[PDB]
Amino acid sequence: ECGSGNFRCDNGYCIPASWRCDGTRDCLDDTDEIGCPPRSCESGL
Amino acid sequence: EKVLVVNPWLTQVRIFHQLRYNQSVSNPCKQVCSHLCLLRPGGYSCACPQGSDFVTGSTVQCDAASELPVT
Ligand SMILES: *[C@@H]1O[C@H](CO)[C@@H](O[C@@H]2O[C@H](CO)[C@@H](O)[C@H](O[C@@H]3O[C@H](CO)[C@@H](O)[C@H](O)[C@@H]3O)[C@H]2NC(C)=O)[C@H](O)[C@H]1NC(C)=O
Ligand SMILES: [Ca+2]
Repeated sequence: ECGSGNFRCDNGYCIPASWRCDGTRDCLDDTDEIGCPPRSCESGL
Repeated sequence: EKVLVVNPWLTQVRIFHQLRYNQSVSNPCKQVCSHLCLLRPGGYSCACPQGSDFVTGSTVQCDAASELPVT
């Protein structure tokens, strides 16, 4: 299995968890970035 | 408007200027692939040279031997 500090693509490829939310769809799947929280701008804006 | 006239051997017009292509676009590839790192919407995708396949579905390493860059 993948390491503690390594995110997992559901195809069985383990990638460093830094790449999550880095802004590019790193897996062969898109699930490197799917489910990332959007950048917070400001309340009421 | 007519710019200029040349021989009917002319095959193409191409504008040679810095702003023709956005030179500052960031290369998304992360030095993962053993051979080709092609682009795709919002990222990249590794590929093997023609005829060679990925080893045991590694999807980064191919059976092809790597070749030195040409300068
Ligand atoms: C040529 O491409 C460059 C990128 O290499 C363009 O610069 C960036 O364009 C994006 C998209 O329009 C902008 O968001 C960037 O501005 C900044 O982006 C960050 C997010 O990364 C925001 O937080 C900032 O508030 C700001 O909006 C812009 N800057 C860079 C270098 O990222 C450029 O527009 C483009 N130019 C031409 C001539 O096509
Ligand atoms: Ca990413």
